[PDB]
Amino acid sequence: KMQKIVNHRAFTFTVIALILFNALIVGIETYPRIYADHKWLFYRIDLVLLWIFTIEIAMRFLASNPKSAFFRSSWNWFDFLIVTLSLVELFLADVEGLSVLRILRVLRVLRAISVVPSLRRLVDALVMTIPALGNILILMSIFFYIFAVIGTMLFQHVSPEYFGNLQLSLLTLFQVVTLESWASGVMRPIFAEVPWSWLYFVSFVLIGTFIIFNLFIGVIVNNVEK
Amino acid sequence: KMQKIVNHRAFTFTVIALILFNALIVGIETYPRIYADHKWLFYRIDLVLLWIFTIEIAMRFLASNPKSAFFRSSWNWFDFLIVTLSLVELFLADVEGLSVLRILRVLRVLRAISVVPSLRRLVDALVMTIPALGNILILMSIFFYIFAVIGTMLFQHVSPEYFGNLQLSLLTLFQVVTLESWASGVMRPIFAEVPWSWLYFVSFVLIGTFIIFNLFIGVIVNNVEK
Amino acid sequence: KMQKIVNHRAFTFTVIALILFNALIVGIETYPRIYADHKWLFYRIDLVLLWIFTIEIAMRFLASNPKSAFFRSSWNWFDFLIVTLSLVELFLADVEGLSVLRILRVLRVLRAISVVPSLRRLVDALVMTIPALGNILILMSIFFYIFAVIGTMLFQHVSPEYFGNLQLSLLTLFQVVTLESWASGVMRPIFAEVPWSWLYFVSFVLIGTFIIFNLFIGVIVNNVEK
Amino acid sequence: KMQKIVNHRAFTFTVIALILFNALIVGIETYPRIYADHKWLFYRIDLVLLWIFTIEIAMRFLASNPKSAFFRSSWNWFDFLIVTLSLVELFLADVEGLSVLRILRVLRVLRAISVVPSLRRLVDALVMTIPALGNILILMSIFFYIFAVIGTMLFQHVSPEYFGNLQLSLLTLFQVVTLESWASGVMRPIFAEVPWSWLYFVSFVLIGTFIIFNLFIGVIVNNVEK
Amino acid sequence: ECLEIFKACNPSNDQCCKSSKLVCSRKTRWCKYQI
Amino acid sequence: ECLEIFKACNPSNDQCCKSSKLVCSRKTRWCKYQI
Amino acid sequence: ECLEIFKACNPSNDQCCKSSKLVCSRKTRWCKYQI
Amino acid sequence: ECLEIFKACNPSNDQCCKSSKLVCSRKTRWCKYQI
Ligand SMILES: CCCCCCCC/C=C/CCCCCCCC(=O)O[C@@H](COC(=O)CCCCCCCCCCCCCCC)COP(=O)([O-])OCC[N+](C)(C)C
Ligand SMILES: CCCCCCCC/C=C/CCCCCCCC(=O)O[C@@H](COC(=O)CCCCCCCCCCCCCCC)COP(=O)([O-])OCC[N+](C)(C)C
Ligand SMILES: CCCCCCCC/C=C/CCCCCCCC(=O)O[C@@H](COC(=O)CCCCCCCCCCCCCCC)COP(=O)([O-])OCC[N+](C)(C)C
Ligand SMILES: CCCCCCCC/C=C/CCCCCCCC(=O)O[C@@H](COC(=O)CCCCCCCCCCCCCCC)COP(=O)([O-])OCC[N+](C)(C)C
Ligand SMILES: CCCCCCCC/C=C/CCCCCCCC(=O)O[C@@H](COC(=O)CCCCCCCCCCCCCCC)COP(=O)([O-])OCC[N+](C)(C)C
Ligand SMILES: CCCCCCCC/C=C/CCCCCCCC(=O)O[C@@H](COC(=O)CCCCCCCCCCCCCCC)COP(=O)([O-])OCC[N+](C)(C)C
Ligand SMILES: CCCCCCCC/C=C/CCCCCCCC(=O)O[C@@H](COC(=O)CCCCCCCCCCCCCCC)COP(=O)([O-])OCC[N+](C)(C)C
Ligand SMILES: CCCCCCCC/C=C/CCCCCCCC(=O)O[C@@H](COC(=O)CCCCCCCCCCCCCCC)COP(=O)([O-])OCC[N+](C)(C)C
Ligand SMILES: CCCCCCCC/C=C\CCCCCCCC(=O)O[C@@H](COC(=O)CCCCCCCCCCCCCCC)COP(=O)([O-])OCC[N+](C)(C)C
Ligand SMILES: CCCCCCCC/C=C\CCCCCCCC(=O)O[C@@H](COC(=O)CCCCCCCCCCCCCCC)COP(=O)([O-])OCC[N+](C)(C)C
Ligand SMILES: CCCCCCCC/C=C\CCCCCCCC(=O)O[C@@H](COC(=O)CCCCCCCCCCCCCCC)COP(=O)([O-])OCC[N+](C)(C)C
Ligand SMILES: CCCCCCCC/C=C\CCCCCCCC(=O)O[C@@H](COC(=O)CCCCCCCCCCCCCCC)COP(=O)([O-])OCC[N+](C)(C)C
Repeated sequence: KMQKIVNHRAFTFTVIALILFNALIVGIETYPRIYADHKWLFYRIDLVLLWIFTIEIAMRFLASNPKSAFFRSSWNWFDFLIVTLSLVELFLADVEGLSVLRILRVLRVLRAISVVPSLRRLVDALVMTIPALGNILILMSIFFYIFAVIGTMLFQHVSPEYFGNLQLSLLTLFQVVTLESWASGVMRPIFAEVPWSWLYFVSFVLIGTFIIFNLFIGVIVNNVEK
Repeated sequence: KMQKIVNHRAFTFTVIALILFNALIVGIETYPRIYADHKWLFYRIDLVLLWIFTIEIAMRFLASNPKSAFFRSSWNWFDFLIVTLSLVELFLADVEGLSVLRILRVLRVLRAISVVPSLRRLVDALVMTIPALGNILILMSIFFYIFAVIGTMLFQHVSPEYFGNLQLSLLTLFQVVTLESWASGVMRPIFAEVPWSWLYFVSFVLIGTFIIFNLFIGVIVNNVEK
Repeated sequence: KMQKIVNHRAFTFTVIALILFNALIVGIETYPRIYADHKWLFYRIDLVLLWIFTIEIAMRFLASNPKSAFFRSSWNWFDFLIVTLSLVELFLADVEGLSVLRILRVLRVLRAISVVPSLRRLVDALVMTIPALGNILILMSIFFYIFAVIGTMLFQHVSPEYFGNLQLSLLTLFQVVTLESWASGVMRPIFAEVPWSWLYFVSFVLIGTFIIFNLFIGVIVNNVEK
Repeated sequence: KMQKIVNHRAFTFTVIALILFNALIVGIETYPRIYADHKWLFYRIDLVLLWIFTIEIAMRFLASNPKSAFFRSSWNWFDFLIVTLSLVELFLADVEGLSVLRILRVLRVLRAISVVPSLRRLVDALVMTIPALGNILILMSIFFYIFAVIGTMLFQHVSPEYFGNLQLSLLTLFQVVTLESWASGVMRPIFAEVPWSWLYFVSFVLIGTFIIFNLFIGVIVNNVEK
Repeated sequence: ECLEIFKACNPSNDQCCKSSKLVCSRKTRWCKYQI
Repeated sequence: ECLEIFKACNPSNDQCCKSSKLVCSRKTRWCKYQI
Repeated sequence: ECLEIFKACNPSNDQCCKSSKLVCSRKTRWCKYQI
Repeated sequence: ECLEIFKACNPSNDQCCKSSKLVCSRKTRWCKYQI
């Protein structure tokens, strides 16, 4: 019965070493020269890593209150899903790569946040403080929607690259709240045809900013206070 | 006598559903293909929505202290004016569209802020805290005016596209406080002719920033305190 | 003996009206069409305004403790110097305009800050809080100097337009702390020749930012506290 | 026995004057005209400055508890290393310049931070507050790494200039968190080929920002509190 | 007889009474005012 | 006989039993399912 | 006689006394100093 | 005789003793080491 203390500093650091090594290897494999040559070696390394991570999660599961849930911790869920989807490449259909499975191997690095206590502690709050925002996100969404619909129905024939669709322009309105050449690439060339357009952008750039800014201040008096 | 409790959670959610549906429909109608075909259907949907919103505001009016003002709440004023101007398309002159009536149908979405209690509560403060700024806005206006007049009278013959008029340059000075290529599109090409211009921009970009920044800090010690 | 109460709300508002009117007129005169025609009228208006401002400052001087200093208030100094330099166009040498006297007429608008009590009260603190910064300005100056000297001696032959001189590059380093295409116009084209330059910019953009940012925080714990 | 009080305000100001003079001279020597002519003079000035700084550090060493460490202060270490490396040009191998020794003469200016008490006092905290950040830096590093690997393996064949290598793209991801035309130079031209790329950038620009921003707030509730 | 406001007019044959300065339309399939 | 899942298949000669809709591969040097 | 400062001079005929180094102008329609 | 380190060497005639692997220069107008 696995009821001995099998998870201590040494085991944790073995896990960390394995994670860092997988990170290094996934980094290396992004070089064509270094890849074509040792292809076989890289693949077999990946196989061993996958197994040594699966048995890792398996020990984590068993050794700790199996009949108990063990599924409360969102993290364990994260590790579980990663290992599942990565194994499925072995027992399922046709999931070689197709610019979507490799992203999984890479994402496998995030476990470096699960292991390090401080990182997990930090990410916990950095997430929990999202629902605090809540409303402001809805307000920004409503504003984005209004301005996107209007920009579409107005400039859809003057600038088909920025305001061509309901979404093609939902992207322009995002590039314009970060203030990337919204006056030299987005507006300046439109303002040349529809001369009353200077309202649309100016108005946006004000309200948008005014909203964003306040969001900022908000999350301060929610944190700096306590 | 309409003195029964006719406005409860169910009715409010009916209203919300109608608003979201009008939002969805106004979004869809911004696609030419999807529009040409079902034109009649869209128009009749809009008609029904307009009526079902007018009777909505009418019930809101009557059922609640008619002889009483009912006009205190700025919101009710907003809904009132929207429905009025939208109906006027039916009983007035020539107000088909002309790139100005459709903006009204779209703006009709903002009522989603009137319904949701939290959103109204938020927007209330987000507005009330404007007069708090007050002065700083006047200072920025004075600075904008001074710098616009000077830039005009100086560069009006070197860069007629940015500093051509008192307002054509009031726009440049706005693009330059957001820092959009004010050194690569606005100044760099002027600084090539009038070599002492590097003052004008630099000075602006400092003071402007210095002002804006402080405004920021201001609205913090007005909020984070209490 | 001018010892009666001659300065009250009415007189102050006369002064304010005159200031706003001079502002409006200086704005208008920046239109060539509107200027060529009524040249004489504009000039004579300016003359009358100048006199009515000189006698204004003269009354301010006399009516209030003449033998006393009266020169403590920096503001009175500002008004004094403006009126002096503007009159000198009448009793001195050759100071017609030459793109430098008109700036004076324009700057004459700032008195709108002297009159309005709130504006003066605000500008007072907005200035007094400069010496608070103090050091950080010296640090930024030292950093600017170091980085400008190094950039000169390094890239003076690769990019003679941005790093040509000790000052020609003191301008580039200013455009790069505001983050204007410092990666697409300043660096990207240099990094193509001297491949180890990515240090110089990156390093700057970090330290610079890190410094600026902290300055920000500083002026908060100097204000939001008290 | 050097046990008299030999370091007082006068000596400190002599040191400061020498530092400022070396700064001025290193600045001047960055002009080709002014250099070719007086080459000999500049070189001999530099020699004298070097000696007068070496004997400066030597007096600092001896006159103060020689047998004692004297090496606690990181600053003294800084001065020591600078003078050492600068002398080595005289007693070592081949270290003329090669775009690396002159940077040392320039860096010699930082001692202006060691002398001025306020500057040292400030830099002390401005450094000590780095370990406070700690984690957040690791989080940003992990995020940078993930996003760089993914961007490489995805766009390495569509945009070989921005995402060509593991590091060539570690630079793009840095230019994109400062928001330099990440939508007009980096993405807009990629989004034209791989149409689902709008995720990659958008996602980054959100998370990145969301992280950075919070870092900001962090260092506030670590300072503005106390 | 000429109908007043809010009256199902005809695109071809305009019945909009001209005494009250009216102009039948097709957008709303009825008669409205004119300015 | 045709082997099932997780069986060292051959790139040239496919032994992947077709009854269970299988297709031998070389990537993992064994037999896996097909969809 | 030559008038001094602040004297309505003439654009064509300059009456600005040259003893005090003066030069009549038209901008202010009077005589001012010269440097 | 060949002088050691820190010795006013000559640009034309190198007196830098080669036994200690030295190379006279003109930059500092004296003899220094070589690597
Ligand atoms: C509390 C209240 C909250 C208020 C929120 C208000 C939100 C209200 C929600 C409004 C919903 C908007 C309705 C969109 C209608 C799309 C249908 C369509 O025609 O698609 C077209 C294709 O194009 C597509 O592929 C559609 C892509 C999805 C649209 C994404 C925008 C989401 C707006 C959300 C913005 C979020 C904020 C933005 C920042 C995050 C199909 O038409 P077609 O091209 O002619 O081809 C023939 C049709 N066919 C393709 C089927 C064969
Ligand atoms: C309380 C909650 C907070 C609300 C905040 C949420 C957002 C707030 C509001 C957001 C919406 C802002 C809309 C931006 C205006 C764009 C105008 C434009 O440029 O298009 C046209 C302007 O056409 C004109 O002729 C000028 C008329 C100005 C239109 C003003 C719209 C009404 C705004 C009232 C809004 C009420 C505000 C109530 C909000 C409270 C320009 O193109 P064009 O006309 O075709 O010109 C000729 C073209 N041609 C050459 C081909 C012929
Ligand atoms: C407490 C004190 C507060 C201090 C505030 C200081 C403010 C002091 C206020 C100063 C008022 C400025 C006077 C402007 C004179 C314009 C008249 C004119 O000639 O127009 C021209 C046209 O061009 C136009 O259409 C005019 C457009 C309005 C100007 C907008 C600038 C507002 C400045 C506010 C900046 C706000 C800040 C900016 C950021 C928000 C007409 O001339 P024309 O072209 O030759 O054609 C013939 C004439 N015709 C057309 C009639 C036939
Ligand atoms: C207390 C309340 C706070 C005030 C803050 C509000 C804002 C503060 C101030 C705002 C105004 C700032 C003005 C910017 C200067 C622009 C100069 C320029 O570039 O134009 C010309 C400079 O001409 C020169 O020869 C250089 C002389 C410098 C002019 C300095 C103006 C006086 C500033 C004193 C201000 C007093 C400050 C008092 C403020 C307190 C360049 O063009 P050009 O001359 O034609 O050159 C040759 C061209 N050519 C080749 C065709 C021949
Ligand atoms: C507590 C301690 C504080 C530490 C601060 C450290 C500061 C230490 C201060 C160092 C002083 C720097 C010395 C500069 C030498 C210039 C002399 C020169 O050669 O000029 C040349 C012309 O070019 C010019 O016109 C000169 C312009 C002034 C230089 C402005 C840089 C100021 C650096 C400050 C940066 C401030 C920060 C930046 C952001 C604000 C002349 O040479 P020439 O072209 O070959 O022509 C022949 C000569 N002739 C023209 C005479 C005929
Ligand atoms: C405590 C107070 C806080 C201080 C903060 C103040 C600022 C802090 C520091 C500020 C100064 C930062 C300097 C930036 C470096 C630029 C390097 C570069 O790109 O030029 C060259 C780098 O040449 C190389 O070969 C790479 C060597 C790196 C040089 C590192 C300098 C030493 C930094 C130690 C500094 C000590 C830090 C101590 C500071 C504490 C590139 O060009 P090139 O060489 O010609 O390349 C070949 C060109 N070719 C193709 C034509 C052949
Ligand atoms: C707590 C946990 C922390 C988590 C952190 C996760 C970090 C995990 C760490 C992962 C390490 C990444 C491994 C990189 C492999 C490089 C080897 C290589 O092939 O180089 C190639 C050359 O190219 C070079 O010169 C290499 C340059 C160094 C790479 C810099 C990226 C550092 C990533 C850090 C990003 C830091 C964040 C970014 C923002 C600061 C050589 O191959 P070749 O070109 O084909 O030529 C033949 C080989 N030859 C040259 C030898 C002959
Ligand atoms: C808890 C700690 C916080 C984590 C935060 C750290 C970062 C968070 C995450 C960071 C990673 C974010 C990845 C960005 C996605 C890029 C997708 C892309 O554009 O490439 C391709 C998308 O291919 C598609 O077909 C669309 C599918 C979307 C891919 C989604 C990846 C899974 C994300 C789940 C991540 C799980 C999140 C879990 C994180 C918690 C586009 O190119 P292509 O496919 O080749 O298209 C055809 C090209 N062709 C024309 C040549 C044919
Ligand atoms: C939303 C709030 C607005 C504020 C209004 C303020 C005053 C309003 C000022 C002018 C109002 C009306 C201008 C008259 C012209 C109108 C029609 C027109 O022709 O436009 C003309 C100019 O118009 C502009 O350039 C707009 C000026 C931008 C002001 C931005 C100030 C930002 C405030 C800072 C906020 C921070 C401080 C806080 C203060 C909030 C352009 O058209 P055109 O000249 O005929 O050219 C022919 C066509 N062509 C272009 C193809 C060649
Ligand atoms: C407003 C405050 C200013 C500060 C001054 C500081 C020192 C003042 C420095 C120099 C002062 C005078 C420079 C000498 C040259 C003057 C005339 C001239 O010819 O200019 C020349 C260069 O001039 C420049 O490039 C300006 C340098 C910009 C300094 C910006 C520092 C920002 C401080 C950071 C603030 C943050 C930290 C906080 C500190 C505040 C350009 O003309 P040209 O070379 O003859 O070229 C021929 C014509 N051509 C261009 C078409 C080819
Ligand atoms: C100052 C701190 C640095 C950090 C280092 C981190 C890891 C250091 C990474 C790499 C270190 C060394 C890279 C190996 C290459 C070196 C020489 C070289 O050739 O460069 C090559 C690439 O080099 C780059 O592109 C630089 C990568 C920029 C990293 C910026 C990360 C910002 C951290 C985010 C900070 C926020 C989070 C907080 C973390 C602080 C370019 O030259 P080339 O490929 O040979 O091309 C041939 C010439 N050609 C270009 C003309 C074609
Ligand atoms: C990560 C969160 C995302 C949010 C999603 C929100 C709704 C999601 C919306 C749409 C979802 C799916 C869009 C349908 C199209 C998908 C495939 C496609 O073809 O794309 C198309 C459009 O696609 C876009 O342009 C993306 C729209 C960017 C939305 C950015 C909103 C930022 C939120 C603000 C955050 C601040 C507030 C806080 C809220 C967070 C482009 O491809 P194409 O049209 O076929 O063109 C043919 C190829 N060609 C391009 C070469 C010609």
